[PDB]
Amino acid sequence: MFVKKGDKVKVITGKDKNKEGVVLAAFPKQDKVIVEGVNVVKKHQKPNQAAPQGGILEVEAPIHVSNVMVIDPSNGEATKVAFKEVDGKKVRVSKKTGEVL
Amino acid sequence: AKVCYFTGRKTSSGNNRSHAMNSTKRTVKPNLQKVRVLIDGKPKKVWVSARALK
Amino acid sequence: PNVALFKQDGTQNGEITLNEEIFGIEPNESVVYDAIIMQRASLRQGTHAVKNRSAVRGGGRKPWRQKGTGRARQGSIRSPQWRGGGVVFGPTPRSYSYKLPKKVRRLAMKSVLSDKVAENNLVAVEGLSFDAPKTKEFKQVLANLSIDTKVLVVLENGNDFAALSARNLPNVSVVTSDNVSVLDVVSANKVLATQTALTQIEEVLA
Amino acid sequence: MKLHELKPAEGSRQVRNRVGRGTSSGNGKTAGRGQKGQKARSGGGVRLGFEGGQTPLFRRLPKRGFTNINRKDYAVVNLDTLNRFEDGTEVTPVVLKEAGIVKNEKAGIKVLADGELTKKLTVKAAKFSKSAQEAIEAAGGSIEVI
RNA sequence: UAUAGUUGAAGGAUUUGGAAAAUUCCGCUAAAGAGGGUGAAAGCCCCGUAGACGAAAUGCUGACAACACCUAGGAGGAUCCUGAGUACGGCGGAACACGAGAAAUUCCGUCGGAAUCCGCGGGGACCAUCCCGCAAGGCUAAAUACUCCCUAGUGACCGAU
Repeated sequence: MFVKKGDKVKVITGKDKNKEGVVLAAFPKQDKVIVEGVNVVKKHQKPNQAAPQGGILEVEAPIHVSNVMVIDPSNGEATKVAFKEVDGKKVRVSKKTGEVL
Repeated sequence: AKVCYFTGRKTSSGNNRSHAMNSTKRTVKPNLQKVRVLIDGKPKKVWVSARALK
Repeated sequence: PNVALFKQDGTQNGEITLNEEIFGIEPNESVVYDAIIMQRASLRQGTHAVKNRSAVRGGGRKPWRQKGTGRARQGSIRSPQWRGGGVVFGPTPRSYSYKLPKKVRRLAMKSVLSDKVAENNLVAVEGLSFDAPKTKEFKQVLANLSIDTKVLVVLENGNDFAALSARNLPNVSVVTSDNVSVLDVVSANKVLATQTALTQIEEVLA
Repeated sequence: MKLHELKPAEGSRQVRNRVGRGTSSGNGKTAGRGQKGQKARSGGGVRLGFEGGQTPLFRRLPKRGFTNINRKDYAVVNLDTLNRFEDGTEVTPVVLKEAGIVKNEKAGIKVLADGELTKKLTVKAAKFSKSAQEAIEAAGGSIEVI
């Protein structure tokens, strides 16, 4: 998975190159994860309890993890995350000159 | 009857040819006799063949 | 015949001598074709079957009477013409493998190797060694030796540190000196082989 | 000869004959079999040698002969087989054989008298045609029924 | 060792696109170029593979411990033992490639009924010489046949009649 709920992210593929954001929800069990301002979709909502009207809304849609990097925050780039045996947990450890997340 | 109490004679079957070997089926029963004999000292009644009666 | 020699950089030492009874034989052809076809066509797996009339989960009760309906006559629901019936003469599991006379095998191997030497394709290397199996060096070994096309490598025995660097681009493929077959030579263009593997080959081949 | 240029030995592979695929092959509609008749059902044809109704040949002529239980037939080698053991080698029904001449000595080796020998070998076998001893002792060899 | 696992190398840009793994430059890794997935076709995005490590519990297989059990020579030949309604014969059927045939060998039903080592059975009717064996008391792993089921794989095997 290598991606948690709150974890900034770069997008590599799919009409949102280079655009970053914050992961909101994590769906493992189908490998989908939704971010902010990357997958805007227009929903023809019908008049409902919520939103008595029927506006055209704009929310985000899931993206497959093969389109998502992780972030440095110590530095600010993308790292093909590796794992290290730091003290008795496995804290993710960046590649590309040794960061610690 | 079914068997002998002492040995194991029992009914069986074999063919029967006649002057032109037309094969049919038959029965061969073993000779048997009901007799009152001692068992453990308790006299029983049981089937014993006429070959183990010597 | 005579072939040149190099190690990995030490280039063009004295040559090597090989007998003409094995590596100079002006190859027959029909043998080679036939041994190729046989060897290759011995790799099949005959596993393939098909249900037929008595194997289909059907029944032996007629559809209806023999007459009356004016219709045609039918014996069983399951049968060749009906949809969902058995097949007639479908494929069954078989063998496909078969051997040749014992002499033509040897004639085939001899003919193949003589053919390859006939155009300066056996490149005899002195001796290959790597302490650790570093894949990159092998590439440089061939780059020095100027073999880029599809190639084949023959080794002597368990000096595995020279095989553990032969999972390259499939341009290379590795094999010891006991398994040299027909295809694993005919399918390639150049052939590398150490100096000891040459003699070893020249032993088993009598 | 390379993988993508294979050529079989010429005239060494025929094609096939698939029968009943259309009236131009010449074998459609009765599959090269003709009209009705029990030669033309599935699995027709009578057993071998059967002859309609005639008493077939094998019952028209009589039985004869028996077979001795203990016949003995030898493994004849005539005379020119010997003519490669130049002069003194102790020909023997044994490791002589061991040369690609006579395997499976059936019941001992005989020797015959066809057709010409000029050597001085020494012959050991288990029988001899009367002319063969004369040929051997003519060139001056030996013999022994051993 | 079987049943959960852990670790696991290397990429950017440009042109077409809605989307690149495509195309063109310039790089890198491989004991890892088997495979599957990602907005089209990926050695370098993801799951993995080559390697390297790993069991508190339960099961199997070894090994050596301890305990259980079993097993001795030589010389003598006076007398004793060596499987009974058994072997085998007639009769009527079956089993042996052998359909009673000149028919040995093996069983079954019925009746008749042996000897005891100077003895007995067999060598395809039967007799004689010779040769080979000791029935009518039991036990015995492996090499052989199968696959409802589980694990991992393969296929010039099918692709909704």
